Amino acid sequence: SKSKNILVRMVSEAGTGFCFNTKRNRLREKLTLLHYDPVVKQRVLFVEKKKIRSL
Amino acid sequence: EFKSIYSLDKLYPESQGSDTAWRVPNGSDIPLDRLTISYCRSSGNKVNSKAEVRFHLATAEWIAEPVRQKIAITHKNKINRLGELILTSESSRYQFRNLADCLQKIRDMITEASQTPKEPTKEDVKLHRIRIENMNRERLRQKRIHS
Amino acid sequence: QGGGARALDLLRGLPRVSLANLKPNPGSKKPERRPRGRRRGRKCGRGHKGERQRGTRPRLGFEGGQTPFYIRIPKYGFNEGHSFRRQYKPLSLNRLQYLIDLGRVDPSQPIDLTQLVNGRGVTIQPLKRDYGVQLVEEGADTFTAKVNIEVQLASELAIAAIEKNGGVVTTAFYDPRSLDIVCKPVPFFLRGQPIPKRMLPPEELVPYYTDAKNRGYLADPAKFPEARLELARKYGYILPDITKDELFKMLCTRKDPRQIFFGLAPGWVVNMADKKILKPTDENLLKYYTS
Amino acid sequence: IPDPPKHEHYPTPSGWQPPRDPPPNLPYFVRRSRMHNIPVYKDITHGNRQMTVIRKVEGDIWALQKDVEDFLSPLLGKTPVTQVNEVTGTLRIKGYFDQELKAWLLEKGF
Amino acid sequence: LTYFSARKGKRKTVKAVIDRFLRLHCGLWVRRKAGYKKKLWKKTPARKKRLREFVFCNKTQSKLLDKMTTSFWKRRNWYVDDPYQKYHDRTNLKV
RNA sequence: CCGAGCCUGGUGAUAGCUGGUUGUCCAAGAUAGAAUCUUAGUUCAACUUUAAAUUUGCCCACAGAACCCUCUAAAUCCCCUU
RNA sequence: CUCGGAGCAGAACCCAACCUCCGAGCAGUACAUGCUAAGACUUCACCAGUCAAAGCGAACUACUAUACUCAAUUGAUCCAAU
Ligand SMILES: [K+]
Ligand SMILES: [K+]
Ligand SMILES: [K+]
Ligand SMILES: [K+]
Ligand SMILES: [Mg+2]
Ligand SMILES: [Mg+2]
Ligand SMILES: [Mg+2]
Ligand SMILES: [Mg+2]
Ligand SMILES: [Mg+2]
Ligand SMILES: [Mg+2]
Ligand SMILES: [Mg+2]
Ligand SMILES: [Mg+2]
Ligand SMILES: [Mg+2]
Ligand SMILES: [Mg+2]
Repeated sequence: SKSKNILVRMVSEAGTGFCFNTKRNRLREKLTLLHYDPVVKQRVLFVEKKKIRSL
Repeated sequence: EFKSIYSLDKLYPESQGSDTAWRVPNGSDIPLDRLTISYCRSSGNKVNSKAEVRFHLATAEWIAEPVRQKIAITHKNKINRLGELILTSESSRYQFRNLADCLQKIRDMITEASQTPKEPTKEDVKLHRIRIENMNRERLRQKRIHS
Repeated sequence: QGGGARALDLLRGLPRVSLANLKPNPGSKKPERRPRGRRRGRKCGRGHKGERQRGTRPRLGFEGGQTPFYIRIPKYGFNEGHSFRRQYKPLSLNRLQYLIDLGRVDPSQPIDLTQLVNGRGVTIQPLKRDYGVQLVEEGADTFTAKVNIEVQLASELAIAAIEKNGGVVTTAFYDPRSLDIVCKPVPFFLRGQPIPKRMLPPEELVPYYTDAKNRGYLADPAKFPEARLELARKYGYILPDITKDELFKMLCTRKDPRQIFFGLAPGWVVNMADKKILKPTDENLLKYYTS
Repeated sequence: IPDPPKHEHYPTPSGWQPPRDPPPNLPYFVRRSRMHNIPVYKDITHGNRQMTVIRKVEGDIWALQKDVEDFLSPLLGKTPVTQVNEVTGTLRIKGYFDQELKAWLLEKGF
Repeated sequence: LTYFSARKGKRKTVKAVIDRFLRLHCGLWVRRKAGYKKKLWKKTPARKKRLREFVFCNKTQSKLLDKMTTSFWKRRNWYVDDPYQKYHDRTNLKV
C-alpha cells in the first residue's frame, strides 16, 4: 500500500475562495490547472496550496 | 389623549396633522378609464384565472405618435382586425396580480419603443435555420432574360 | 313535522322511564377481553418463550444490535431554534369578510387583535411563540369592506385590497407579554396590576415597522401617500380620498406605540368591582409610564 | 352569538344567505347551526372512506333520503349509498358532496 | 422510550429523532442521506448529487418516529418565511 | 454446606433460561429472506388477522427473451381469450 | 468473518454446505468527473448502491465526444480538525 499519489487542494486565483480537491502523483511539481469557477462562471487558473492526505 | 416619547409627532416633528398621510398627491402614465378589462376563468379544472386587457391603439392619444407606429409593428401579432391591442395573463389565481402583469407589459412596450435599441442582440437558435432557408431562397431567384 | 311527534306519542304508551330500563347505545361499549377460557387462556396471546412471553422486549428503536435507523442518519438543523422563531396565525380576507357579514366584527370601529378574539375570528397562543396575526391575500377579489384593521404582518396584496375599498391597514408590534394582555384583558384586570407599556420590537424587526411599504406603526407618516399610490398604479385601482369620507375620524385613530388598548394609558389600574379607574399622581411613576 | 345584521342584497360577498321566511312546507326540516351556516360536513375514516353528514334534521328523515338519492344519482349514475339515523336525525352519505348539497338546501330555504 | 415519567407521569420525547428528522404536518418525515459529507473525493458527481438531496421516509419508519415523539412536534406551525411551508399539505392525493 | 461469615435493608435485585398461567361457543389461520458480541434472542421484510377504499387478480394464445458453450433437460418468464 | 467473477443453479429472477476454482483492499487519463432535472432499476427489509431524456452552461464542425477507462478496487452515526 505504498502511497504513490496524494490528495491536494486547488485554490482559484480569482479570489472567489472557490476550491476543489484533485489527485496528483507525489513525485511531481505543484499543479496549475484551468478549472471552471462557478462564482465568476468561466474557466480560471487554479494552484495547489496545501496537501490534504496521502492516498 | 395619551402621549409618549415615541409618539409619531415627537419622532417625526415635520409630519404633524392627522391629514398628513392621507393626502392624494396631485402632482398618471396609464389611465384605467381608457382601458377595457375582462376577467374569465381559464381551462376550468385549472387553478389560475385569466385577465384580458384591450384598448384601441390608434385612437389612444396618451401614447407618443411615433411609439404607436413602432408598437403596431413589433407587437402586430397581438392586434385584432378592429385595431385593438390585446394582452392576456393567467399566471396567478388572483385577478389583481394578473392585471398587474398585463399593465406592466404595456409599460414595457412604451419603453422598448422609446429606447430605440439597435444593439446586436443574440440570435435565437430556432431562427438560425430560417436564416439559412431564406438565404437559399434568394439564390434560386432569377432575372428576366429581357427586362 | 311527523318524525318529531312520532317519537313522543309513541312514548306515551310505553312504561315509565326509570333507572332500571336504561341501556347504552349499541356500538359504544366493546366487550372486555379477559385471559380466561380455552380461547383466551393458556398462553394468553403472549406466544411461546423468548422475550415476547416474558415481557422483556428491548426498547423502541432497537433493531437487534445493528446501528438503528434513527442513529445512522446524520444530524441536520431542521428544528434548530424552533422555540425562538416567530409565528403568526393567518387571517384571510374571506374569513374577515365572513365575520363582518355575520356581525361578529363591526367595521364601524377600529379592528384590532382584541376585537378579533372577542368575535372568535382567530385563536392566538402566546405560549406557543405566537406574535400575532398575518393578514394574507386569500379572498382579495371578493373582499368588499371599508375597515381600519391593525395586524402584525400583512402582504402587499392584502394591503391593496383594503386600501382599494377606502380602508386603512397598519402594522404594529406586540411583545409576548402585551400579546397575552391584548387577547385576554379581563383575566389581566383580575390581577390588580397596572397596565404596562408595551416594548419596542427587536433590532431585527425595526426595519419592517419603520418602513411605509409595510404600513408600519413607527414609520414616517409623510411617506405613506407615495406608498399608497404605488399599489394603486401597480394593481390598477383608483386610490380613494378618505379625508372626504365621514368615517375618516375613525380610520385615522391609532394607538400610541407604547399603548395596549384604546383610551387606556399604561399605569392605570382597572377596578371592575366598582367600575372605576385609578391613576397615579407620583411624578416619578408618571415619567416611567410615559417613556 | 350575535344575530346576523340585515343586508340589502343577498347573497353577501362571503356567500352567506339567511333562511327563507316562512319555512318551506316540506315533511322535513334542516335548521341552521348556532353560527347560522348549513349543517353539512365532510367526514373521513381509515384515511380512505369519504363521507358527508347532514345534521339537525327534523321531521320525516326518510323523505330527505329519497330527495337526496334523486338529486345525487344523476351526478353519480347510480343510487348513492346512505345511512339514516332516526335517533340523532342525521343523514350520512358515502362520498364528498359538501358544496353540492349546501346549495341544494339553500334553494329550499332551510 | 419513557412512557411514564417519574415526575410528571407523561410520555417523553427522544431527542435523537429531533436532531435528524423533520416532520411535515401531513405525516411525512424528511431526512438527509447517510454519507453526504464522507469521502467525496472518491465519489462521482451523480452519486454526490443524490447524496445531498432531502428524501422521505416510509410508513414503517414514520410510524416509529411518531411513537418516539410527543404531540408538540405534530402541531401545525406558522413560522415566518418557512422554506417547507408549502410541503405541509398534500394535493391531488387519492386513497 | 467459608474460593470467603450471619442478620436486616437497598429488594417485588436481575434472569434472551425452566416451570406455571383459572368460564362456554363459533370463525380465519404453518411463514422466501436480511442484519445483529448474532444464530436458546431481537428488529425489518415475508406469511397471517381485522376494518375500510377501490379495481382488477388467478387460470393463460400467438408473437417474443445470447452469444460464449458439455449434458442440444424437465420447465419458467411474458400473455389476450376463456 | 467484508467485496467481485465462474460452477453447482443448462432456458426470467432468486437459491445453501468448514462445497469446487479464480480474484479485489488499485491504477491510469481528465480538470465542465460543472449545475439541474422527468422517468426507472435495486443484491429479496432498512441503510446504502445504480442508470438516465430534456434543460442551463460549456465544448464542437475530426475524436463511435454531451454521466471517463476499469469487475470488486470498500467503512454508517457521534466526535475531532477547518
Ligand atoms: K387456537
Ligand atoms: K388460548
Ligand atoms: K423443560
Ligand atoms: K439468546
Ligand atoms: Mg411455557
Ligand atoms: Mg424461542
Ligand atoms: Mg371525523
Ligand atoms: Mg423475575
Ligand atoms: Mg377453521
Ligand atoms: Mg458488533
Ligand atoms: Mg434465528
Ligand atoms: Mg392476463
Ligand atoms: Mg429491494
Ligand atoms: Mg442531455
